[PDB]
Amino acid sequence: GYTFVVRDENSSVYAEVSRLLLATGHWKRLRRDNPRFNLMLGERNRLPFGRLGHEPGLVQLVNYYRGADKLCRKASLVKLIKTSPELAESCTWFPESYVIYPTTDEREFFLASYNRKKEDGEGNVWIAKSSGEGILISSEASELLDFIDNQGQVHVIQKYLEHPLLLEPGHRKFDIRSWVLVDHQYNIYLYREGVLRTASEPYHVDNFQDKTCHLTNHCIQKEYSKNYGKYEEGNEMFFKEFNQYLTSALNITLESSILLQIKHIIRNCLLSVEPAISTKHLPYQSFQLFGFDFMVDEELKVWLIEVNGAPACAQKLYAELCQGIVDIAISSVFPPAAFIKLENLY
Amino acid sequence: GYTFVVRDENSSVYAEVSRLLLATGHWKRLRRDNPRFNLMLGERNRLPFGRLGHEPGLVQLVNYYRGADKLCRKASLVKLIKTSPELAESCTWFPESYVIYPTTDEREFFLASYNRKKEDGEGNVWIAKSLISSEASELLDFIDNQGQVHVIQKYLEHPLLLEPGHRKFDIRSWVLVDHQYNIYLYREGVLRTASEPYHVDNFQDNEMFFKEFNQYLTSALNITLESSILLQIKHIIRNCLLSVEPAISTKHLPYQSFQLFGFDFMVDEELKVWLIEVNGAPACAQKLYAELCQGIVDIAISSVFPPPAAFIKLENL
Amino acid sequence: REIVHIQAGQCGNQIGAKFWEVISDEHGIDPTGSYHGDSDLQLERINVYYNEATGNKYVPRAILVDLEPGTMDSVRSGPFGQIFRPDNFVFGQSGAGNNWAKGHYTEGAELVDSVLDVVRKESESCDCLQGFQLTHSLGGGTGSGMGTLLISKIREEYPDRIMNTFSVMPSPKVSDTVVEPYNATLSVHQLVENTDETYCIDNEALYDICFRTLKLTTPTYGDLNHLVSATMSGVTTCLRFPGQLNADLRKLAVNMVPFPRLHFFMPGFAPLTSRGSQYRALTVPELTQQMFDSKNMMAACDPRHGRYLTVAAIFRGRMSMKEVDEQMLNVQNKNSSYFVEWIPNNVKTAVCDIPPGLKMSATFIGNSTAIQELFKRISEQFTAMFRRKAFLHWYTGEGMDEMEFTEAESNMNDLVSEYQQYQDA
Amino acid sequence: MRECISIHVGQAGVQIGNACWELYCLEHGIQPDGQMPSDDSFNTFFSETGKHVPRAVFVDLEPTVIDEVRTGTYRQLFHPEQLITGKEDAANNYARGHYTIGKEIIDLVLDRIRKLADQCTGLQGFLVFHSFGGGTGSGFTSLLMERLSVDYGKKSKLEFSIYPAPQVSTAVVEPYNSILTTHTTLEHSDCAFMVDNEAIYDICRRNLDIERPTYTNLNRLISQIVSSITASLRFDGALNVDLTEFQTNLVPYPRIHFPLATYAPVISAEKAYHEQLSVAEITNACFEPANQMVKCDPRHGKYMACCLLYRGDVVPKDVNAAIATIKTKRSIQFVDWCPTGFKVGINYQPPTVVPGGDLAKVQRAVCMLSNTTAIAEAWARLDHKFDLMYAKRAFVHWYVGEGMEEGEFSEAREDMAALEKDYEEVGVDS
Ligand SMILES: Nc1nc2c(ncn2[C@@H]2O[C@H](COP(=O)(O)OP(=O)(O)OP(=O)(O)O)[C@@H](O)[C@H]2O)c(=O)[nH]1
Ligand SMILES: Nc1ncnc2c1ncn2[C@@H]1O[C@H](COP(=O)(O)OP(=O)(O)CP(=O)(O)O)[C@@H](O)[C@H]1O
Ligand SMILES: Nc1ncnc2c1ncn2[C@@H]1O[C@H](COP(=O)(O)OP(=O)(O)CP(=O)(O)O)[C@@H](O)[C@H]1O
Ligand SMILES: Nc1nc2c(ncn2[C@@H]2O[C@H](COP(=O)(O)OP(=O)(O)O)[C@@H](O)[C@H]2O)c(=O)[nH]1
Ligand SMILES: [Mg+2]
Ligand SMILES: [Mg+2]
Ligand SMILES: [Mg+2]
Repeated sequence: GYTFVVRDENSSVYAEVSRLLLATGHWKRLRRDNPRFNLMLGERNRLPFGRLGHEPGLVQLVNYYRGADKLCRKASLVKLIKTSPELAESCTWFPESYVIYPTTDEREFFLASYNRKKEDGEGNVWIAKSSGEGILISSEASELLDFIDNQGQVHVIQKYLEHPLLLEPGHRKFDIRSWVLVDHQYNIYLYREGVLRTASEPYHVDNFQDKTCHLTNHCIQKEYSKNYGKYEEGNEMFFKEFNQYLTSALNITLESSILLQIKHIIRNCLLSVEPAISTKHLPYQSFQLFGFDFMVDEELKVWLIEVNGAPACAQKLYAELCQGIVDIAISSVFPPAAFIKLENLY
Repeated sequence: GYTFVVRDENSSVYAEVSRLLLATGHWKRLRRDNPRFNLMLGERNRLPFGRLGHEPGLVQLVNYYRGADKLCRKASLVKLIKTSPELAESCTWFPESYVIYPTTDEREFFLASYNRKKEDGEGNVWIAKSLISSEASELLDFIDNQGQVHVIQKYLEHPLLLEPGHRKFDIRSWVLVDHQYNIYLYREGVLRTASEPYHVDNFQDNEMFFKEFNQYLTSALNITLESSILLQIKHIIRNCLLSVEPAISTKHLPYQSFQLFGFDFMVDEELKVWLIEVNGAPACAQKLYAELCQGIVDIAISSVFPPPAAFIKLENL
Repeated sequence: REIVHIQAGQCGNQIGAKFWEVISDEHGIDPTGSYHGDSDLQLERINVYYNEATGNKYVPRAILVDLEPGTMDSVRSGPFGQIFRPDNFVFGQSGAGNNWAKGHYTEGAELVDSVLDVVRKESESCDCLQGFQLTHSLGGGTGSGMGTLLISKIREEYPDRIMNTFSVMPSPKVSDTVVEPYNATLSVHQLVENTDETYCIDNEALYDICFRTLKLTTPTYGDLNHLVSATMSGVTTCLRFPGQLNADLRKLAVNMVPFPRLHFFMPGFAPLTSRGSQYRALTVPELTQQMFDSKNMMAACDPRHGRYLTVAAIFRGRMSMKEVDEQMLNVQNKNSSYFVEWIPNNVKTAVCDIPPGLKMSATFIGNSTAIQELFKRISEQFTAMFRRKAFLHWYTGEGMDEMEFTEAESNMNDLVSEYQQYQDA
Repeated sequence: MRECISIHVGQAGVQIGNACWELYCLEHGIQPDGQMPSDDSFNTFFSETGKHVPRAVFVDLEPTVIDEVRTGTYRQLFHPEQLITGKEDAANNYARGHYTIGKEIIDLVLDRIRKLADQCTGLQGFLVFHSFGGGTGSGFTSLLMERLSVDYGKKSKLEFSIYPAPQVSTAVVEPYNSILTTHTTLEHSDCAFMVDNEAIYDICRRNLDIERPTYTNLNRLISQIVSSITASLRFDGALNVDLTEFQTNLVPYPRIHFPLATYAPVISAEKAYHEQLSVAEITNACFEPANQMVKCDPRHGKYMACCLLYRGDVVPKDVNAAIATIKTKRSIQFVDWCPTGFKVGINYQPPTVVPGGDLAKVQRAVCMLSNTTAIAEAWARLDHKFDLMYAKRAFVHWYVGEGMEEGEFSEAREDMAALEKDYEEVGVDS
């Protein structure tokens, strides 16, 4: 006889999780703000972590890890990669990024790196993004910095991946989204199914104003791409179609060419923040579903772009992903092959 | 003025360094146990680090970093790779190794990994060092019939073979870490090559320089030494020395340290560099002694005691 | 059928004091020793643990021993401190410094005869003494060294009686000194020879329960003692209330101990309460699944890593006996591999109407071969130090010889190999 | 009821003793006249009359230094019989302190000590304060320790030994006196806390911004560390752990009885800034070489024991979290034969500072006692200086002239060589 609260109605993932908990006897949905719960499906911002686990009779579990924002925010992820001992010297899968503040700034270091590639004749395209809206792709540091100063928000100048892996037919850009569930005991689980947020326009290296070929954001493609849904429904390619394209056109499997790097990046990222977010020494337990965003270059190298704390699932994967959250993260604490447990070699 | 002591006559590198200091006219060599020195070219084992920097007014510098053997001894390097937070999850360049004690002790973990490889039909050749075999029962018995602690490393069955000859080789790089911890990779490396063709069954079995090796790479694979091997080497050196940096740094110590390291690498057929071992007291190649020893005098000694382009300073991004 | 209770050392007196507070409440005895209970089914077997004094007062048949007055002064001042017979407080002034040799050979030998005089006095006033129960830790010096010394002397004077102990095993997670593996190994050697039944209360298990299960991050000795006193209450229910199963120490030993040396029991309890916890009353199926779960064991051993030789389950409170039998039969049918097939009907079940406290609870007592994991942990720690003769000077300085350590280490290794032999049968 | 008698030998022992007792009085609310208005655990160190009198004995072979105690602010604190003086000092000569002049005053000292022992219902042992370098501190102390082992067989004997530092050294033969006293006292001391004057000197210059520290500066900082170590004996609580319980963990082998002490925080009274200093901050400072009482590198030495003694506003939760962070981030390597665990003790009584002192008053403080093989560096430095002079027999005639033989020199040096080897062996893996 377990009880749960829902403090985020906008979360599509946990709305399905709530329905899965109901219609299976064991769970009763308590009113919002009712503190006598077992599971809390909390809000995205300002979650009351301090009030959790202070009833010495019931076991409390929350769908978020306190402090995950030091990995899921654009500027804090850049800070983590460059300053964590586990990542600062070993990270070869994160594009060269610098935190910029408009009118802890790394503005001077960006200009030094921009001038170094310029003098050597190296690729100098950079992308600026706020912590799809307010994104500028340019090969001019003067143009990029001025863009930041206009908006009143912290931006991050990341090195633009000028040579991405282009899907054929169409010759189009894409990004990979992977769903990772970390349970109460910090066991990292990669959901078997991923999604490719593809572009429906052919990719070209010259015109950066054409956002339909340069930005693979789902909202950018539905609102501006004239060929939206031309190659695949809702510009979303799944791992079966992507593995078939890879094994055919490039003669290599998705598991070896891309998924091994993905699994390595996920484990390195979550374990760098593990000591700062572990609920071992806290009165309550935590679990979180993450959305890892990757970009593959033409040499088949995976690059981490962003990490999402509150991700949204693909329509067909909602049933399996939400059932996996119920079984692995909820039923492990409160008991009545689709998730790979990511582990170290030794 | 500047005075120095030589407590290792067997060191060929520092014998040449001693000659170079004496040639300047700025350096005078004192007796072995004279404690009023400026520079100490200490001994390989049991160096008296506790006595250093305590004589008042004297600036003392030693040719070794206290610790560093944690990166150089085979078992401690295996321990460091598997336990350091900076290396445990990120290390993809060190062959799968298990420290095996003969008389702590990862014997049960080695057998679990060996059984995983024979069940899946994967390559199961391992090398035990203080024997190359694919059996593990005769590998374990070899260790127990010796009073030493061995390490069972995964044998690289598909190495990059030099043509002509179809022969195995390993790369040795010289790294000088001065006081203030600046890592310098010596421009010239050496390839300790084999003069016999490679066999994948016979378990019973010469210095090429970087110009000849660079020329073999294009035309042979159309790729240069850099972007395929030299970037990997530089990354490995940076990661290794910085994992032990907080444990060996002399910034809060009364004396200063510097050390010349010998990094040993092995390149596989996919052009991937693998770290095999690090040497605390390495030996140089005959033609590179003059340039390497002059670099040690200029970068590490003359920076502390004051009277080009051959050492690349390794930095991140 | 009287039991003479003895508590020795800091731990022994702290857990012992709690045990008396707990059962005194259950039996309707107040701190003054007067009975004010709402049932007489509290006085039916009250004589098993209490003596009857002048003004209808019930006095615990307890002997409080320690080489330091500190802990015993704390007891005398606590809630039920006035319940004990003042003459039964036997204490020295120079403690034991967490040294087994001091408690067993030097400091303890000077105080032991006066303790035996009190034991003898309590025994002479027994219509039919069943035996003794000692509470103590094995990691300290008084409870560990002097406690096993007392056991040896008592056995000499009462060889035909049952010697039962509640022995708290040491753990690095809840440690007082680095010499605990020495003290524990030396005591286990004594226990293997001179006790009929020992309840292994592991501080490692009590810690992991408080930390991982109760989520009491930073647990205190008071937290560990909450679990202990609750388990001690459960395992002694069959001796304190009218019943048919394991109603005395000898029948318990006959049912639970198939091999003389294999008498170390793994207690279990459900529900796992936390001092001042919240609302529900656990259904019989829930009580059964928990008490058999590794997470409810008072010894840090995984029962799935061995087999049960014998098991004794006790349910307390008003519940369906039919449901208890169904649930007890189900746990065995669902895990029949973890119960030795060569001991038919090795799981016995008892039910007591009087609950602890709680509305209903379940206590588990298991003689599992997995208990070797506890002795292996200690043996590993002991060997790591003994190999290099670390800290031996504190022991050899008291008269002990290295040979004594080699024998204790060997006897405990034999105990482990014996438990393994029956696990492979 | 476990009393502790303190014995302060020679100038260093006396002057350090003055600082400790001044601090203990402030900590226990005891006035310079012995009166204690607040009026037990503090009775381990003080006897009662309503005058609270230290269970201490001050010994020096010369009267100037103790005469300052006899006429100073705390003159009333001590009983005249507790302050013992000779006429002629040991002239920085171990042989004069142990033999020539020591023989003349030893019996009187043992009698004054016996008078304190007779007032004890359960004497726990002695705390002996002395320098390694002085003739009395080295010579007389070892004679005293030898006699105490005879007259009090079992009883524990702890030391606070002032290790020589050139910045404040007064004699070229201090290395000789150090080896001689260490050798003679080794079997008779159960635990010894070395205080390197160079380490205390450098902390005063760095953390307190003192250009040229004086003995008063050094001694007040030393008294804080000594106070932290003895706090468990003078106070009691649920989280307070007794020093002898730490001593069981601190001394694995009889000869390896020299724990390294590290203290935090050491903040200037004017440059305090008002910062509070978390439990995590001070615990981390315990692993900074700049805060150790002896100059050595614990990063390159194996631990055999680690004890944390907290003093002010400290709760276990914070301590455990701080220890967890320190692990998997620091060069804390234990020997394979010792559990890699930290023994913690907390005294809720906050640290006290002397009014008008160089130290700022803090809300919380910690002293770490660790038995690390890194302390053997201190022996190596001393033994090397001994070797330099002894090779030429320099100054040896001063010792031989007082009845000593060259044999005692080599016997003491051989024992030190064995001690350095014992620290080497205990670090080797099994
Ligand atoms: N920290 C500290 N060190 C001191 C003090 N007085 C002396 N020393 C040190 O102790 C050593 C000298 O020993 P002293 O205590 O002066 O000598 P003594 O025991 O009186 O012996 P004699 O004068 O030879 O009879 C040197 O290393 C001094 O730096 C003091 O008050 N504090
Ligand atoms: N360094 C880089 N190289 C190449 N393409 C990049 C890039 N950084 C971003 N992009 C492109 O821009 C898109 C949006 O990137 P960004 O990291 O801003 O997205 P997001 O999902 O975190 C949220 P937002 O809507 O705020 O942009 C990516 O999906 C990718 O197509
Ligand atoms: N895993 C491996 N794969 C291939 N060759 C290897 C190997 N390990 C060692 N070798 C070869 O065997 C030689 C043995 O050299 P040595 O005994 O000095 O130590 P090493 O560099 O092999 C140390 P480690 O134990 O770290 O592998 C190497 O120089 C190399 O040529
Ligand atoms: N559960 C429990 N363990 C204790 C308690 N006090 C001490 N211990 C444990 O007992 C051992 C120390 O023995 P102790 O009883 O303190 O000492 P003694 O006076 O020499 O018997 C260590 O293993 C401690 O962890 C207590 O009250 N409860
Ligand atoms: Mg006890
Ligand atoms: Mg005990
Ligand atoms: Mg003097």
